[PDB]
This record gives sequence, structure tokens and C-alpha cells, in this order.
Amino acid sequence: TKGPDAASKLPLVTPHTQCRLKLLKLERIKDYLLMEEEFIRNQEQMKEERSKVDDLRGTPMSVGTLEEIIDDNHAIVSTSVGSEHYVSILSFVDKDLLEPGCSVLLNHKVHAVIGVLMDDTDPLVTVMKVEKAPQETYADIGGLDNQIQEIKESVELPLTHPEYYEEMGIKPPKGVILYGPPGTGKTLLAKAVANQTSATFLRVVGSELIQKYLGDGPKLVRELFRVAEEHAPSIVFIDEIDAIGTKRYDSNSGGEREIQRTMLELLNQLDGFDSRGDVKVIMATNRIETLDPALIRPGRIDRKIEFPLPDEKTKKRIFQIHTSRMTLADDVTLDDLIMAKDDLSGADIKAICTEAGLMALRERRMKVTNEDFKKSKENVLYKTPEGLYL
Amino acid sequence: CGKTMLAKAVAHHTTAAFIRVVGSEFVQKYLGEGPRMVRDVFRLAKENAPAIIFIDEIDAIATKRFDAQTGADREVQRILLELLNQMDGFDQNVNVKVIMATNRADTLDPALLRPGRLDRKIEFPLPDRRQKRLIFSTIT
Amino acid sequence: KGVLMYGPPGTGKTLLARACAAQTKATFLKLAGPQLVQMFIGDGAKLVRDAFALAKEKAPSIIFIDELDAIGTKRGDREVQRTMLELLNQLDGFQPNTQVKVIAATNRVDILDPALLRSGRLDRKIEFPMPNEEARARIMQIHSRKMNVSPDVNYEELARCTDDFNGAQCKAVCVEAGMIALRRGATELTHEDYMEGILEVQAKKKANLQYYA
Amino acid sequence: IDINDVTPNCRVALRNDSYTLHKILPNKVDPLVSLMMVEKVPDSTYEMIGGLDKQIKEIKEVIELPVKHPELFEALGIAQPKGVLLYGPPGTGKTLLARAVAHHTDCTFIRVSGSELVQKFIGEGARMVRELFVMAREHAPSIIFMDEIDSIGSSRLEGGSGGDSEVQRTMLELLNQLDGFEATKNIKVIMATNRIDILDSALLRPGRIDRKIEFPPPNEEARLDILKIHSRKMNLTRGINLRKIAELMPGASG
Amino acid sequence: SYDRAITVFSPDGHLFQVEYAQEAVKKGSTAVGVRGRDIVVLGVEKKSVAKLQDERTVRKICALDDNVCMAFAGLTADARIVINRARVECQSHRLTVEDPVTVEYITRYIASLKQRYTQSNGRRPFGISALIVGFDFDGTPRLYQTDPSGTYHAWKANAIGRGAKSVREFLEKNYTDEAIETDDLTIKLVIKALLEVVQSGGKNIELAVMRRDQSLKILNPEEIEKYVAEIEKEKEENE
Amino acid sequence: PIRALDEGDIALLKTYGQSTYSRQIKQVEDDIQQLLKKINELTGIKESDTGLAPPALWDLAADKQTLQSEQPLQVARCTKIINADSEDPKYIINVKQFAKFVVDLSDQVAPTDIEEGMRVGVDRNKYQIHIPLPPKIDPTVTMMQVEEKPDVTYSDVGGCKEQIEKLREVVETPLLHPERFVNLGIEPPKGVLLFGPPGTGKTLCARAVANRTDACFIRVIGSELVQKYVGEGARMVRELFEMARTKKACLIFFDEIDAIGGARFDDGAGGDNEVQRTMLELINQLDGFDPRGNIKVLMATNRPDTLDPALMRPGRLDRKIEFSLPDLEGRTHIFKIHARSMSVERDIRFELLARLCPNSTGAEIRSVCTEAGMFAIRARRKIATEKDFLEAVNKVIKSRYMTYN
Amino acid sequence: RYDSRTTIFSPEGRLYQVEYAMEAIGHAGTCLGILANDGVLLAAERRNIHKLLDEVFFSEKIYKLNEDMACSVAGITSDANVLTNELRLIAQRYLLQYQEPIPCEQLVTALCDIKQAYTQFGGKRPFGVSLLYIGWDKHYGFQLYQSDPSGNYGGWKATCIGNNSAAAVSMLKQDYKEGEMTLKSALALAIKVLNKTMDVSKLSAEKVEIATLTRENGKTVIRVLKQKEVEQLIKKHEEEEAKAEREKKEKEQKEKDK
Ligand SMILES: Nc1ncnc2c1ncn2[C@@H]1O[C@H](COP(=O)(O)OP(=O)(O)OP(=O)(O)O)[C@@H](O)[C@H]1O
Ligand SMILES: Nc1ncnc2c1ncn2[C@@H]1O[C@H](COP(=O)(O)OP(=O)(O)OP(=O)(O)O)[C@@H](O)[C@H]1O
Ligand SMILES: Nc1ncnc2c1ncn2[C@@H]1O[C@H](COP(=O)(O)OP(=O)(O)OP(=O)(O)O)[C@@H](O)[C@H]1O
Ligand SMILES: Nc1ncnc2c1ncn2[C@@H]1O[C@H](COP(=O)(O)OP(=O)(O)OP(=O)(O)O)[C@@H](O)[C@H]1O
Ligand SMILES: [Mg+2]
Ligand SMILES: [Mg+2]
Ligand SMILES: [Mg+2]
Ligand SMILES: [Mg+2]
Repeated sequence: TKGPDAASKLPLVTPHTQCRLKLLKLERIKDYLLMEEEFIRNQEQMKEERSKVDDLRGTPMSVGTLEEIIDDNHAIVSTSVGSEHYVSILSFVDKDLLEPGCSVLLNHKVHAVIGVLMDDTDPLVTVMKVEKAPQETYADIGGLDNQIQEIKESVELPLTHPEYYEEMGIKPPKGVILYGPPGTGKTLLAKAVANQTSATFLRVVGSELIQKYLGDGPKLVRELFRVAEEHAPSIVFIDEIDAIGTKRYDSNSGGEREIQRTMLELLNQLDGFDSRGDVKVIMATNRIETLDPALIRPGRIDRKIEFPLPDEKTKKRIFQIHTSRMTLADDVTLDDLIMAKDDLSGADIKAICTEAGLMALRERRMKVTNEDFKKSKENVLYKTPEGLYL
Repeated sequence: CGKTMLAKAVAHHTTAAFIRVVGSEFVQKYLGEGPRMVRDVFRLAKENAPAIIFIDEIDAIATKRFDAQTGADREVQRILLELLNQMDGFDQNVNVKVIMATNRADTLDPALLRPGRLDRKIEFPLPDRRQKRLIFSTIT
Repeated sequence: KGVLMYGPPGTGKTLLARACAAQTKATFLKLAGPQLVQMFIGDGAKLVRDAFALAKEKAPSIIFIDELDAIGTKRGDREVQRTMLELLNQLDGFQPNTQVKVIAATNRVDILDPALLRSGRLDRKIEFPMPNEEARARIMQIHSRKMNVSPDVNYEELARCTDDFNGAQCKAVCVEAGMIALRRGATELTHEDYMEGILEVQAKKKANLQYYA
Repeated sequence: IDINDVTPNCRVALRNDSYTLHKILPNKVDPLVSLMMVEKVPDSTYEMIGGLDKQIKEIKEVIELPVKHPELFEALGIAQPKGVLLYGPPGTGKTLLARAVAHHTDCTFIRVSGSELVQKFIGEGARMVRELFVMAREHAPSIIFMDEIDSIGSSRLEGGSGGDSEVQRTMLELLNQLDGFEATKNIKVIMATNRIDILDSALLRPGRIDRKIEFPPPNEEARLDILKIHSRKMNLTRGINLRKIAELMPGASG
Repeated sequence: SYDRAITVFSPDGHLFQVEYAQEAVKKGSTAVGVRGRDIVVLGVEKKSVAKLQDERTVRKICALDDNVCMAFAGLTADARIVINRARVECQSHRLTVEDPVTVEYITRYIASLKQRYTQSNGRRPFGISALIVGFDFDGTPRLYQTDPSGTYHAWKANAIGRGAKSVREFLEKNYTDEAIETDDLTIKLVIKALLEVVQSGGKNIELAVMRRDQSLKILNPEEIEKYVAEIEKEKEENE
Repeated sequence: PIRALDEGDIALLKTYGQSTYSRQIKQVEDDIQQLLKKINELTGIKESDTGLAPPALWDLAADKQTLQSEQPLQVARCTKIINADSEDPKYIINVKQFAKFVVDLSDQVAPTDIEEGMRVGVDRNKYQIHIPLPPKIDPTVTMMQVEEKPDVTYSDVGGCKEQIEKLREVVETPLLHPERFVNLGIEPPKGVLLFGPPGTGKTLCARAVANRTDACFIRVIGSELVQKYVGEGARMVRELFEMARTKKACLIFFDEIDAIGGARFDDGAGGDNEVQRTMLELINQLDGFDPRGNIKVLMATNRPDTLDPALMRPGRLDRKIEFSLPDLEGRTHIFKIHARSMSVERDIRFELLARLCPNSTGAEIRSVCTEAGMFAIRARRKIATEKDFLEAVNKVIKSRYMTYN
Repeated sequence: RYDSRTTIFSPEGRLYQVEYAMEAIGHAGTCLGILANDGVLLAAERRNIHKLLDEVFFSEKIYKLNEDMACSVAGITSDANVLTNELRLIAQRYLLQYQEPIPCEQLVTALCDIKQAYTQFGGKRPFGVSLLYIGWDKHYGFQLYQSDPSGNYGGWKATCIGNNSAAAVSMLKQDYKEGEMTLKSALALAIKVLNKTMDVSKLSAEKVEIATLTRENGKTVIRVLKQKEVEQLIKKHEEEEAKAEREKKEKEQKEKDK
């Protein structure tokens, strides 16, 4: 129960326009930051037994794996080179806190237990934590109201109002899979969750839990969920999970068997024998049909959220959101682009806006226009026989 | 019709280096090793300075790219793509020449067959009567 | 000097090895495949050498190597192959006059290295086939010997109904018949309990399908 | 040494017999990736390219304009373009333009090409992609060329006995690096392909590949330009008509 | 794996390829059909045609007999085949019994034909849906709907094709006795229903009307424009 | 026909369409970012808990505990006493990963309590023995065992009556009532494979077994058995079965054993023979040239068709049990179990809901109940009603049958 | 996999084999047709014009179905021959029954119903041939129709099938007068579009065949233009193009002066 790690983020200046009010808000943020900096400086400018204890502690302390603690002052430790020694335990160590497998600390020369180092989290899993917070609030997601509602009910309401569920003896969904075509808000709705959540967010990509050696992928998955459970509440976002989790066929190769083994370790973590803490999982997928049923099972993935290509009103929302910060001209009616019944993702709409801005800049004009938007729409979109029906 | 033999003749009267390989040697089992050996061969030539690579039977790998739909066809196309890359790409080689021998050039990929910085084409037909006279004289 | 017992899983070659070790006297070395792939380089070859040396010291000896396909299949690969080569050398390194016989066992021979099955080395191949109808009737009687099986059971009919059961599957048929008789508070096993035993062994269920007279 | 410069996953030198940290060394980089950045720029120039005026202008927009003048995009209120995909028939100048960009740009030019990210070991292409983009972020602003991306990245196959699941994983990692959490800061990507119809829709999605530049075979005017470009260093006799040669070459690539 | 055979049940009990025929129907343009007191009307989306293309050869509303019409949604060639067979059966029932074909009889025949093609394994189901609107010999505005599976129902108002679900929901909401009290409000209702899917509304609309004892009449484009103008006027007024 | 921006174009577009506050805003934002960096730098780095005890529990002069009792004895296994040569023992030791040695005792007050393979302690410079140690316990396998009983009983497993009865027989009756089996002369099965579609009560039944049993229960982490260092997985399974034999009555619970070993066909799997080797050692332990003792095995798996026939053989997996999709009665019972704790109306037709959910698993039904509660919550209602349950069924089971009227 | 048979529906409702035939029509030699208020006409390219081939038949792609109708075939040769014979049989059966020429739409409908049956029934691959029909009947006068492998047909003022049909139809769309096109202008437009769509050097007259149907003295006449007339049309088109290029050069010179 170390506690939530959160992600420090500065306030948001409501007026996106360049005006004095924005200047005042930013100046207030800056002046508070300056006061904090000077306070730290003044603390350190106005500022024995433990020092000698640390001197007695080895200078280049080594890290070794405790194994089969014995007696009350003698334990067997490992040197991380396979060798193991019947070392002694100084009084400095906590005791009643050493457990087998714990990465204790050893004096370099005499090899005596002198520390416990209960923070031996692998770098591969420490990197995949979220310390910043992307500035994609839910107000940057045009439409997707139902999807936002589902994910809020899954990963936000259980933390902000944990009385509704206890009031009817219901466990909220622990798993969500966001599936859809290539670019519809699947990753925005994880960015927004990270931005607006007080829980430890853990980015991951399915193609990252796979490791070169044997038994390392499952070990990494176990470590990832162990840290996600130590820090609680926590959310684990596995983007593009079809990297690992595809159908479990009868393998003939060895790498494929190892990948499936990693997938089974993930399945056991999601819903295994023992239990699961307050760790909530959000997977993302382009092609859900190819995923294994055991993974899509509605005990590991309680909610499945489709992100279809936006309809007309959602498309209008996307254009509004992505042209808000643009000096749109009064000649532009963002309806001609909406009406055309062509596959337009939110990514396609943003690319359309960017290309319209670039067309204006090419024409030497800083204010976009309708012809610019038409040209951008034509030149951004890259990609049944006639008369066969009707 | 004496094309491997002409390759060996240039190797004999070669002043710098002659790396000989067979196209069927690039189709090994483990993933992404055919391309790795193509890269290794070309890197070896570059490091060994002016050189002549020879690929005896390129029909195995350098065939019309075609639309792959399985890991094996896709890996063969990957071998061909690596070969195209290394023969003419961002890392233009210096004094590294290439010779590729084949039974027919019609099944060859248009990119590798590119009448540019990838190939100049020569035909080794069946011996004419005059050439047969010469073959008999030389052999005897 | 070398006999290989190869067959499908369950035909009874390990039981034959156990029966030999029982009614053979001599000294029996129960080598068991994966035991000889220790991580430390050379440890597997050392184990093979020590086992063969112990067998030699105990003059009349039989070394039963269960599931030889573990020690070396066909080709870490370097170390396992070196252990296989050590076994090959140990086999080749004494005349048949030595009273140290070796009994390998295997489910899948297609895995085994052909070099292992060569003249001088493990040579006397013993195929262990799926039990025929009479063999299945035998196995069932053997494994039902210590029960209250009623005289009316028809082991010939049971053998007819098996249709490509192992000896292990026949034993399981007997065991499941016993459990089914224990259910329904039965003092004796019965032929119908045996039928339910075959059903449970195959994991299938019997239902009164409505489109059958 | 100040602690604050000692960041996780950085190499440091330790004194002998005392293991005292006494220097911060260059960040560790996988040797395959390290020998993948461009040290000696090619000698190709925009003056060696003919008939690709519009393609040069678009590619130059996408790469040059954002890194050099992000203020323009900030004023416009638009997000910078991120990726450009060159495609077209064989030999139309797709790698020539990449070489010209590498020569004429002052940004760190990294280059993958072919199946350099396809490794027999499990989960190695993804790791190599991650290390690549870490290196590009370190030496930002960066331009990552990726020649023949259809090798590493093409329509995904159902996970089975006849599917390259590992190359698919490599491509998925590349997708995540191009556009996932923590969008790239100043990395611009130039992918090059010879057949675009097979690339995964995830790659071709805008935001990952913002712009797509076609390279049609020259239209006899680009052919005259290419003839002049490649005959400049040549002793052409008088009365020689490169226009006539261009006409004689219909549908011929550069 | 329980697919690709027309006669193979899936373990759930589904014959999937007839369902695929229905999914092929869904790829056709909206066709609405309504019945009133003395009028039965069929509307259809035109989808427009290349200016070089001729129009009279693009038919979705076909009169099977004097007192029966059929609107189409699905594969065009299957449309033609089923329409031809339906016409043959109308004029053959006339011979068998000296009475005009009833709408129920002809829709039953079409459904039986589709079922016959779904029964075997060397045939492909007729991937079409049809709206059969007509007047019985006694005089009654009957409307039926037949699916590729060979099942036919009797509806009071229904839409088939691309905008089937939306148009059908709108008809459920806005179909009433006061809305079909006369012979013009029904037409207003059909144009209203189609305007919910067809963007243009005047160049993507064809209406065919059948009145008691009167031959099928296809409304002129100018009349369609006048009607849509009336609906637009009412909409702006009642806003 | 597209000019390129010149020096003046860029120098005017940055200076002509411009807010009089734009420069100040940009500078202030940059200052905020730099200040954030500097603040993080100054207060950066916490105090990673090193394990120090609270003061006054320490004992200085422990520098004397470091100078005396200094010997950081390595652990060695006496593999051969060299026959003891009567006198002059000259023991042998096997310091793992380091070397073999020929050594002697030193101040060993009990030169007789040395034995072979007793895991003695040995000095660094001169390798004389100093003190023996108890046998190794392999902490991974030590924690593999289940200590705290999960809170699942044989009453939350609805729709599985025959399977529960078979599992109870095989796993409990031989343990708590051997009299009937010995009386009938039947040796009960020793080994069960629970298989079925993903989510049917396999692991739930395993949890119920763990709760009910009074005997050693060992949940085997399928990932802990796969490692580098070829032979390590086989060693771990060997030690696991050794500890199981040590325990009077043991119940192993290999979960998702499809991870540890399927078919043995190698071909291109030359790099995946280590997993096959550990699976072969597991097979040998399950049934080989040795009695296995009072060890009963559970093996859960969704896909019991990739498994090795040598492992599925009914000498190792003797009582294969199938968890099929529950029938109507089972589905109704699952609804009742899962809605017992829910705040629902008093007249909901759970038989109707079981009918509405065909070919649905217990996990599916749990999801239906959860979504019914969620729908009630999304309307500020405290009591979930039949309408909410029907909406949940529609949302979960499915996400037109006009030809099947 | 939903394309192993012609009678298999994709889970989306698509007949992949019929779509394959439709796409495969793209291999056929470019045929096109223009309708003029004076008459109707087809043009077609000779894909293979080897010098060792003989010219035994007066037309390779354009067949005369009956007195008042002709058709250009584009697709597999065997299927095209089968369907041409069947079209002639259908027309003559109608003439025997009713004692008047089959209307063009009726003939097209009959053959397209045959094609539909092939797409629908048993183990029979769909006819991999598209057809362009031109004709004159007492009801709608000069008519031009196009028919697909799937048995779908439409009526067109101008259209093109085969190779580069997209470019040819776009060009006709650009440069066709919806109601003020005569036969001479139709022939000129046909030559233009063929020149711009064949994409093989100059428009060799021996590599194109043109047929025109017109009413004369109350009788329909179908004439396959002789090579002399085709050469004259090509020469006139080349002269027109040269004149346009001269005008553009003069404009460029004037711009240079300016
Ligand atoms: N509903 C939306 N509202 C606003 N922006 C959107 C929306 N959908 C997509 N976008 C835009 O799409 C781009 C990124 O999309 P996103 O990362 O959510 O896609 P995705 O579904 O994760 O795609 P992929 O499968 O390729 O990873 C950003 O420009 C984001 O603004
Ligand atoms: N022919 C047989 N006669 C009697 N019992 C048999 C026979 N075959 C198998 N069994 C029974 O099968 C059970 C297991 O047999 P055993 O362990 O010998 O199998 P195996 O096939 O030799 O082994 P492996 O699984 O390594 O292939 C034992 O109960 C044995 O009694
Ligand atoms: N537009 C051009 N202007 C000048 N030279 C050109 C042009 N296009 C191609 N070339 C010449 O052709 C050579 C090959 O072109 P390039 O390597 O860029 O082709 P590519 O598209 O990468 O081909 P590939 O199909 O082999 O992958 C260039 O080095 C240059 O010599
Ligand atoms: N028969 C049942 N009775 C009650 N609850 C059940 C039943 N079957 C499943 N459940 C519910 O489903 C979950 C149990 O799933 P379980 O762990 O047993 O799945 P599994 O079959 O082992 O699946 P997998 O191995 O594929 O992950 C719990 O929510 C439990 O409430
Ligand atoms: Mg995404
Ligand atoms: Mg040769
Ligand atoms: Mg290139
Ligand atoms: Mg489970």
C-alpha cells in the first residue's frame, strides 16, 4: 500500500486565445513556481550516529537475493553470480521484514546482510510508468459520449464515488477493451483517462512484454502486475494488445510457444487462481476478432467498447475541436466536408485541418478558407462494382 | 552455358576480391536470416574494398514480388527487398560490383531487373556451331 | 547390449521395465531422461559417466533409461548434444561380454537421433503395439482382479467396445467402473458400470437422444 | 559530480576497488542501432533531381518547415505534420530524394531500410525500434528514413501457423512509436515503398503517415530534365537532341 | 466453419448463407412502401446516374400485373429474374383461375421461389427483398414484404435497403390514421420518410401510386418537387 | 505555380498577424517549463527505504560482530566422504558454481554429524568445514504453496453438479474417507484435468477445492516453471514433487498447463526443447519407475488438444472432467448465486433470464448481473429491476431472427 | 473462403467470383461506343496485331447480331464466341415467333438473363465477357447498351469497356454533347478517345476497328469502316492535334513577347 503515484500536472489556462487574461493566469502559475523555487533555496540555505552507522555499512554495498533466512542473526544470501554465502545479519537491518527472494543488501567484503532494498523494480517496468500527464482532457474528444461514459463507469466512478457499487453489492468492471478501425479515439480515451485520473497509470504496448530469453516475458508480465498492485488504484493500458493475445493455435515453433506462454501469464494475472487487487486494465485493439476468447473473456475484459467511424454530428464535433485553435475565416462552412459520406476518422479530420492550414500558409495567408479546406480534404484522404446492386 | 565459369574467370583475373554465394543459401529456417546474410555479404564487400559479389542462382529469391499472404512467401519477399536495398539504396556502395546468374530473367522482379543501378542484362545462349567448334577445340 | 522399447503412450513398456527389475535380480539403474540436462556445462556428461561407471562396478546391471527422447532428440543445444555424444561413447566403449545391459524407452522414435539406433548401440527394437481385443480383455481382467466384479461382466464385449484404448485407458476403464459402482451404493461392479467407465474414460456422456427408437 | 545528472539507464564509470561513480559516459546504445545513424551525408543534392518539384516542395514542407519554424504552425493553430510516405513505381527517385534530404538537412538523419529490424530472436525487432526512437529523441530534431517499409510493415495476417506474428509485433511497436502515448517531439519520418496497396491501414492512417507523396514516372518533361541532369558531366556532340531522346523514352523512369 | 453450404446447420441452428443473402439485400437503396384507405404507394431512392447514362433501364418499381406492383432492394439481376417469374405467374394464375392474382398470392409465389432457391446446395439464394403493394379483386390496399429467405409478411408501412432501420423507425413514429386519412397525406408521408435518408430529395426520389381500379402512376419529377416543397413549407411553419 | 516563403514572408507572418501579448505568453510558458525543471531538480530524489530499523534497536560494537564470526562461510554439499579412511576423514565438497574441493573439519564439535550431502558451511581461503546447514528449500517452490484459503466455497459454483461431484470424489474422498475405497478394493484416480470453454468454473472449482481441503495445496505458477539455464525448469518440477512427497497428502494445481508443454514435435522448435524437457520431467514424476505417493494433481486448461498425449494419458490425468456450458437450470442457479448480494427487486424472473442467455458461461452471467447493476446506477436508482437485467442481457450476451419465428 | 464458388455469398453479401469476372474484363481490348442522333457507333482496339497474323475475318470484336443490331465483345474469347452465337439465336428466335426484329433492350435482357443464370446456378463460372450493343428498333430508335459478366445491363449515350475504360469514359464525359452530337462528331470523338486511351505511340489505323449503324431509306445499315476511312479519320485527327499544338506554340511565343 505505497499509495497512488499520480502524475503532477499544472493548472490549465481556460482562455486559449492570446489575451491579457491568459497572461495573468500564466503569470500567476509562474509566480507561484518562483515562490516555490525560492522557498526550496531558502530551506537549503538555512540548513552523527546515523553517519557513523552508514560508515560502518559497506561503502560499495552489493545487492544479493536472500534465501532461507536462518536463526535470528544468520541467513543464506546469494551473490547474483550463482554463489551463495552463509552471511550474518547486523542489528541495523529491520528483521521481521526479510522474506526469501527479497533483494537484500550485503556488505561488499565481509558479505553481511545490512539492507533490504525493497524497491527492486526492473527498469523495463519502471520506465512504463506515467509521471507526466498528457494534456488531452475529455474536452478534446469530440463525440464518443457513450464510450467516455463506459470508461468513466469503469475506471473513474469506482474511485470518485465508491458508494454506488457497495450500495448494491456489485463489483465494477475491472477490464475494458477499446476496439475499432485505425484511428477513432482509442488512444485518446486512454490519454484522457491518464490526464484526469488520480491512479497510477501504466502505459504498455503488447509488443513490449515479449522478451528475448526464455521465461522472461511471463516474468515481466508478473512484475508489471505486481507493481500495478502495489500501487493502487492503478490502471494498466496495454495499447495494441493483438501483439500478444492473438488466437492460441497449436504451435510448431518455439518463439510462438513462448509468446503464447506470455499470453497465458497475462491471462492468469487478469483472472487467475488467487486474486486481483484494485488494478484496472484497458487494452486497445484494431482487430478484435483475432484475439483469443480466453483474453476477451468477460471475467478479464468486462467491457468491450467499439470505436466506429464517426457519424455526422460527431464529425462536426471533431472539426469544431480541431479548428477551435485555428483562425478560421468567415468564408468556411464546415458542413460540406461533414456531409460527404466517406470514411473519416478523427485522425483524418485532424490531418485535413493541418493540411488546410498548410495550404493557407503556402498561399501566404494565415487565415484558412473554404477552398483551402476542399483542397486539403481531396489531398489527404488516400483510400461494390457499379450497378451490381440496383 | 558457361556463366558460372565466366564468373570464375573474372574471379581469377580479379585484382581486388570475389565473394561467391548461391541464392538458395539465403532461405534459411530462422526468421530474418536471409536478409541478414544479404546485409553481411554486402558489408563484407564494402569492408574488403573493391569487390565482386556473385550470386549463382538468384531465381530462388529474386522473383516477381507478388502479394504475400503467409510468413514464408513474405520472408522470401523480405529477402528480395533486402537485396534491392543493399544493391541500390541510401548507402551507395563504392567499387562493389555484383553479378547474378539465372536461368530466366522473365520471372525476375521489375525492381531488381530495374535497368538502372541494379542490373545490366546479358544472355548466355546455347553454343552456336562456331562456338561449339571453339568449345571442342578448347576442351581437347 | 542395447534394447529399445518404443511405442505409443500407455502401451506398458515402463511397466515391463518395472516387472523386469522385479523378476531380474541384478542391479537396476533407473535413469530418467531429463535428469541428465543439468545447467552446468559438462554436468550431464559427468552424470552419464558416473551412471555407467556405477553399473560397471556392480557387474550384473541393467540401466533403464526412461523416455530417451529427452536426453537428445535430433540435434543449450550444444550441451545437450554433448551429453548425447557422451552416452553414445559410453555405449560403444565396451564389448557385449560386459554384463551391463541398457533398456531405453520411448514414446516417439521419430524424434530420436538415428545415430543412437545404430549397430552396437541401442539395437534390439521392441515395438509396443496398441492392445488387440484379447489383450484388452486381459488388461481389464488384470486390473479388475482386486475388486468385487460380478461374474456376469463380459470382458470380450468390453474389448469390442474399447476400440483403440491403451492399456492405461483399459486400467482407467476399470478404475472408473469401480468409482461408478461406489456411486449408487453398489456392492459389486457390473457390466453397465463398466460401460459407464468407458464413457467417462473417453469423457463422453450418455443421453437418451430423442430421435432414437 | 552532481546527482541530478545521474538519470536512470545511463552509463557511469566506477573506480577500481572502490566502485565510486566518477564520470557519466555516453548513453548506451545497441551497436546495430548506433551504426544506423548517418555520419557521412550522401553527396546527392536537390539539383540532381529533376521533375520532382512538387514532391520536393511537399516533402520539404513536412520535414523542414516544422523543425525550422514551429512558430508558424503554432500561429496557425495546427499540429505539425509528422510522417511522409514516398511511393511509386521502381526507380522514380524515392531514395534519391531521401539522399538529397539527408545531404541538405541539418537535422540528425537516421536510416532504417529493408529488414534491419527483423531478428530471429523473439521480441527483438520491437526492442530495436524502441532503441531507435530513443536515439532519435536524444539527437532531436531527427529525420528517420525507412526504405522498403512493406518489408517491415504490411497488411496483418491472422495469427496462425502461416503468419509472421513477430514481424507484425515489430510493426505494432513502430506504430506505437509513431503515434501512441507521449507523442514524438521533433522526430519526422520518411517511409519509402514501391507498392502502397499492401501497407497496413494502421501505418497509412493520418497522424502516423501525415502525407503521402506519389512519384509518377516522368512525363517527358521530367524526362528531359533527368537527361540534362545525368548528361551534364558528358561530352555531348553538337546537334544532339535530348528532347528527341526524351520523346523516344515513353513511360521510362528516372 | 459452418458456412459456405446452403444446407448446413450451424451448431447454433443457423443457416448462415441465407443470412448472408439478407446482408446482400442491405446493400441496396432505400425503398419505402405505404398503404392508405384507397392508395398504396412505393417510394424509392434513385442514387442518380452518370450524365452519359440512360435512366429508363434502371427500374426499381415494376408493375407485376394490373393491380400489383413490386419495389426492389438487392441484386439487380436477381431483381430482373424474380420480376419476370412473378409476371409469368400472375398471368398464369389468371389462366388457371379466371380471377386476377391477389397480392397475397403473388407475394406467396415469390417467397416460395426464393425458398426453392435457398433449399438446395447447387443454387444461390436470391439476394433481394421486395415490397409487393396491390389491390385485391374486392378492393383492399394490401402491402407485403418478402425476404431472401423465402419468408413473407404483411406490413402497413415498411422500408427496405440502406436506410431500412431509420426509415422504419420513423414510419413507426409517424404513421397514423390521421396521416393516412386521404389519398395525398400518404404520399406526403412517403416523401417525408424518404427525405430522412436521401439528401437531395427531388432528384433522388421516385414515387409510384396505385389507386383502386387505376393503373400504376409514377409521379413526375415536377410533382415530386412540388410535394417536397409542401413538406418543407409545413416543416418551417410548424418549427 | 507555388512560390516558396522567403525571408520576408516568414519575418512578416511572425510579426503581422500577431497578438500584442503573444511574445509575453510564449516567454512566460517557457519560464514555467524551466522553473518546473529546476524545482524537480532541487527536491528530486526521495530516500529509497533501505530497510534500516528504528534507532535504539541497533547495537553498535557490531563492528566486533563483523570482525569476529567474520567467516562469511560459503555453503557446500559433501558429495563424498572419501570413505573416511577410518581416521583422517578428508571430506569432499561441491561448492556450486565455483569448484570441487578436498577439505577437512575445523572446530567441528561433532565430526560425526557430517553425513553426505548435508550442506556444510566452508570458509573462503582454507575450505575447512565450520558448521552444517539444513537442506535447501528453494524459496520459489516454498511460496508456490497456498497458505491463505481463498473465500470460495462449493456454493458459489452453480450449474456444475456432476463435475463438482467427480472433483470432490477424486480430490477429497480418498483423503477424508479411505475406508470405502479400501473396502471396495478400488484405488481412486490420482489426477484430474478440468477442461472447458474459457470461463466455466474451472479455476473457481480449484479455489473451492483449496478452501475445502485440509491437506497441502500447491498452486503452480506456470511461468515460474519456465526459465533460462536449461535444466532449471526440470529441477524446479523435481523439487516441487519432492516437497509434495514430503507433505503427508498433497494436491498440486497446475493451472493453464497449456503453457508448460504441448505436443513434443520439435522440428523448428530446437530452441523450445527446454519447456518440453521440464514437461517430460513432470510426466515422469506423475507416473514413471517409482510410486508417486499421496500426491493428487489438478490440471486446468481451456484447450486440452494442444497437450501432449503422454501427459493426457489416463495414468497421469485419470479423471478428465469437462466443464460444459451450463444448462438452463445451471444458468438460473448462477443468476441466483450472483444476484444474492445485489439490491434487486423481489420479483425478477431469473428463469426467464437464464432462458434469454443461451450458450452463455458463468462468467458471462456474472457480467450480465454486473451490467444490470451498472444500468441501475446510471439512472440514480438503488434497486435494479427486471428491465435493467433485460437491458444487461441485451448488452452483454449479444454485443434479426425474423426467419425463425 | 467465399470465392471458391460462383454461388457463395460473402458474409457481407458480395459474390466475389462475379466481382472477379467484372475486374478481369479489364484485360480485354478497349471497346467503346458513342450514340449520335444521326446514328450509333463502336470503336475497338486490336490488342494483338502481329505481322504474321492473317486478317481472314473482317472484324475480331464487332459482330452483327441481326439486321438492326451489332455488338462488341470484350473478354475471354471462348465465352465471347458462345455468347455471340447465343445472341444471334435469341434474335432469330424472336424474329421467328413475332415476325419483326427483336428490340435491342429485349435482346440485351435475354442474354443478361443467361449470364445471371450462370452466376446463380451450380458449378458454372460466370461469363467473363462484357458486351457493348448498338441497335435500332421502332420504339426508341438508335440505342446503345452495355452488359457486364453479372448479367447487369445499362443504357448509355457513350461508354467504354475493356482496357483504360476509366480514362475513356472520363474523356467522353468531358467531351460529349448530351443531345447535339452527330455521327461525324461521334467518329471524331471516338478517334480522339481511342488515341488518348490506347497509350501505344501514334494511332495506327490497323490497330483499330470502327463500326457505324445508321438508318437509310428505312433500312438499318451496319458498316465496318474500311481501313482507308479509318486512316483518313486518324489523319484528320492528327492534323487537328498539330493545329492545336501550333496554336499553343504561337500563344507561348506571344507570352514570351509579353
Ligand atoms: N473522437 C475524436 N475526437 C477528437 N480527436 C480524435 C477523435 N478520434 C480521433 N482523433 C484524433 O486522432 C488522432 C489520434 O487518434 P487515436 O490515437 O485516438 O487513434 P487510435 O484509435 O488509437 O488509432 P490506432 O489504431 O492507429 O492506434 C489525434 O489527432 C486525435 O485528435
Ligand atoms: N499390456 C498391458 N498389460 C497390462 N497393463 C498395462 C498394459 N499396458 C499398459 N498397462 C497399464 O498402463 C498403466 C501405465 O503403463 P506404463 O506406465 O507402463 O506405460 P508406458 O506406455 O510404458 O509409458 P509411457 O507413458 O512412458 O509411454 C499401468 O497401470 C499398466 O498396468
Ligand atoms: N527524378 C529523378 N531525377 C534524377 N535522377 C533520378 C530521378 N529518379 C531517378 N533518378 C536516378 O535513378 C536512380 C535510382 O533512383 P532511386 O534509387 O531514388 O529509386 P527508387 O524509387 O528507390 O527505386 P527502387 O524501385 O529500386 O527501390 C537515382 O539514383 C538517380 O540516379
Ligand atoms: N458455474 C459457475 N457458477 C458460478 N460462477 C461461475 C461459474 N462459472 C463461472 N463463474 C464465474 O466466472 C468467474 C470464474 O471463472 P473461472 O476462473 O472459473 O474461469 P476458467 O473456466 O478457469 O477460465 P479461463 O481458464 O479460460 O480463464 C467468476 O466470476 C465466477 O463467478
Ligand atoms: Mg492506438
Ligand atoms: Mg552453376
Ligand atoms: Mg529506393
Ligand atoms: Mg482459470
